[PDB]
Amino acid sequence: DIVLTQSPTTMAASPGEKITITCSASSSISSNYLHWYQQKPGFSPKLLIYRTSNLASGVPARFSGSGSGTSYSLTIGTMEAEDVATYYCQQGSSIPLTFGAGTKLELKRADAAPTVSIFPPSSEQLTSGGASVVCFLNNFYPKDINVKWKIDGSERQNGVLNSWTDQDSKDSTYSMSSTLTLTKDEYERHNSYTCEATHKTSTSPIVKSFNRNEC
Amino acid sequence: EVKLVESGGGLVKPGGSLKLSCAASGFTFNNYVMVWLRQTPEKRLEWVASISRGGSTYYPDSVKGRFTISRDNARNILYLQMSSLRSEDTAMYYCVRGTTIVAGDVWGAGTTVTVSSAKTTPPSVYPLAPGSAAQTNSMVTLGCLVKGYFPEPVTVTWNSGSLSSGVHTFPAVLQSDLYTLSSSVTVPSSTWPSETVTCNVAHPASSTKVDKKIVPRDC
Ligand SMILES: CCCCCc1cc(O)c2c(c1)OC(C)(C)[C@@H]1CCC(C)=C[C@@H]21
Repeated sequence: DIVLTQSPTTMAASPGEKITITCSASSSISSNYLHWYQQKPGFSPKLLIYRTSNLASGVPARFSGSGSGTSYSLTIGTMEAEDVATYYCQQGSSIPLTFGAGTKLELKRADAAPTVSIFPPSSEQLTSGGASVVCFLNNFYPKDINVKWKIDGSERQNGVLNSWTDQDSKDSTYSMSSTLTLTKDEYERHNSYTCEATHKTSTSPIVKSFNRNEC
Repeated sequence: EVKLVESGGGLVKPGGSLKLSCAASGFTFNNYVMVWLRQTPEKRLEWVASISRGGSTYYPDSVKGRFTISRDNARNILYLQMSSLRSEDTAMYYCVRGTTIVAGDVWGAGTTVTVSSAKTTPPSVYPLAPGSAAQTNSMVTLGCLVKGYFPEPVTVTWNSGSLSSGVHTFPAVLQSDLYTLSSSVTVPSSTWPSETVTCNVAHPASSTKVDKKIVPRDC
């Protein structure tokens, strides 16, 4: 069965920059049956390139493709913001049909620090018997970021769950959500709750806190 | 406007059965190989089944014996009959039109299948307001934490759709057979609490819709 190995896994490109991504097959495959799809976040994949090098309908001329044998590539002549997407290669000369795992293209832009906000458990939730503490880390670049929770000034790792947005279409930044969940009883055995974000845009962490007995 | 519209996807138990439909329009359906693909939660694409113009079917070993693709060249409809389902069959299913060189040139919007023993559960919707002691300046950020629902999806709007800029609604995370997501909105500091902020959370599968106004935290 053909394995298609795409690289790189993820790639960041400056506007105007020439971009080349590669698809490598486990055995020689026929080039008339090698195609590329583009998938924008929240949309279906769409045929982008067929038969190694033929641009599909609607596809701007800055795209192209080439290769033969075990080795194929897709090139974008000048990166545009509208090109932010995951690209998949696919072979159809052997059953079972198979796909590469995709290369995600992202746009470079100026560094931007996260705006950070912490939120205590609502009374509604405590009544139910639980306590979630939420920290938002919004609109930062680049995407690498680290969040540390502390309770009463000690690091806390269990009960934390993180979620990340896709790169934002309007400003090219990323955003993150971090939720620390406790039982009401445990939440009521401590006073101070803190989230700290470490990001390259500052030499000390951003720290946001609250106290269970505040006014 | 060639178009493919998938329907029938939803929640089913492991071992269950489910039939997906794909309604084709704007081209001559009887002249094309038609195909089901699926995209896993990990965003991996997988071939599920093909069917020739003449009804010859093909499958990878993963679903062979379990899924049956069929077609009705007269109503212009493609089917996928699923049975013996597993959690790993959980995915978004795409109806795709095949070409003679084994590319897919037309794709539907997709229909979502969740194979799980978890029960349908409405979300609890909690407000996220800044602590009573929080300090000011310029922009405020508020939120809704939408917790303990099943299955996907929910949809959140702010102010029945009025507020849309400055929103980040985060992908859901699953733990012990339940989903949680949060959504944040950022609005001008003077604009709140003056300008009412409410999140609206709809949960189709539960016939649930709720609204939560974000009230300032107070002594
Ligand atoms: C996204 C990829 C879509 C591929 C669509 C596609 C096109 C296509 O021509 C075929 C497909 C799949 O499946 C196999 C199983 C190779 C069928 C063998 C029988 C005939 C007549 C055609 C083959």
